[PDB]
Amino acid sequence: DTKEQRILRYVQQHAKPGDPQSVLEAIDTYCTQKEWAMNVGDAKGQIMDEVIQEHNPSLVLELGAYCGYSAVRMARLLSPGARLLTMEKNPDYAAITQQMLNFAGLQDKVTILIGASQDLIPQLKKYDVDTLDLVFLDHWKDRYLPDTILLEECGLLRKGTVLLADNVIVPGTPDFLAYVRGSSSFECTHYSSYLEYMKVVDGLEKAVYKGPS
Ligand SMILES: Nc1ncnc2c1ncn2[C@@H]1O[C@H](CSCC[C@H](N)C(=O)O)[C@@H](O)[C@H]1O
Ligand SMILES: [Ca+2]
Repeated sequence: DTKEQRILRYVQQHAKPGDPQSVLEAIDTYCTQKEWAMNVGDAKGQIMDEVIQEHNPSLVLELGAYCGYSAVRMARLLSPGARLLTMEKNPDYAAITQQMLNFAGLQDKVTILIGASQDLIPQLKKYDVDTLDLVFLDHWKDRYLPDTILLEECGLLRKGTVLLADNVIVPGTPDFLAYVRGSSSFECTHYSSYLEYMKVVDGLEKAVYKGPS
């Protein structure tokens, strides 16, 4: 029994079925009052709402679904006929996200792609996909810059495509920022958001020297 399962089960018994707003409130409730989890959360969600509303995407690509909070957040704002693709490499997370979408009634607007972004991005041109309107980057931070470059190399960006990148300060994505900011191919805006708490996996490496080669 995983935390992600506990989040899903809470949603299923407290949110209104078929009601995306209700689902987001249930997750945000659970994760502020019971068990913190790595969703963008409501504060950042409101920035995301405005970006979607300002830029009016018909085709959205999300990198990193987890339990589907951000996927519900964006897909509930999309017009009929619009599509959200979300790449998730963890099959168990993909399964939770599908349940979350099904409960919220968004399964028709969203397609989960199980796999790593770096492998799936070059396959997109075989999903009836020409170019993307908006990309939400919220997966492994080491991938922001290469996936962005990959997206460009695969011809998936059009003039006006919006990249929205989370966590560019904490833990931080300095390489990505210097690239898009320094590049004449990208017009960049920054949006501050206060972050009450976050936990990430880290580690130490111990390397014992055994002598030279
Ligand atoms: N290369 C990659 N391709 C697809 N998913 C990846 C990935 N690297 C990490 N991930 C996934 O990215 C997720 C980051 S957490 C994503 C949270 C989500 N955007 C929300 O706010 O609700 C994790 O679920 C992890 O499994
Ligand atoms: Ca994040």
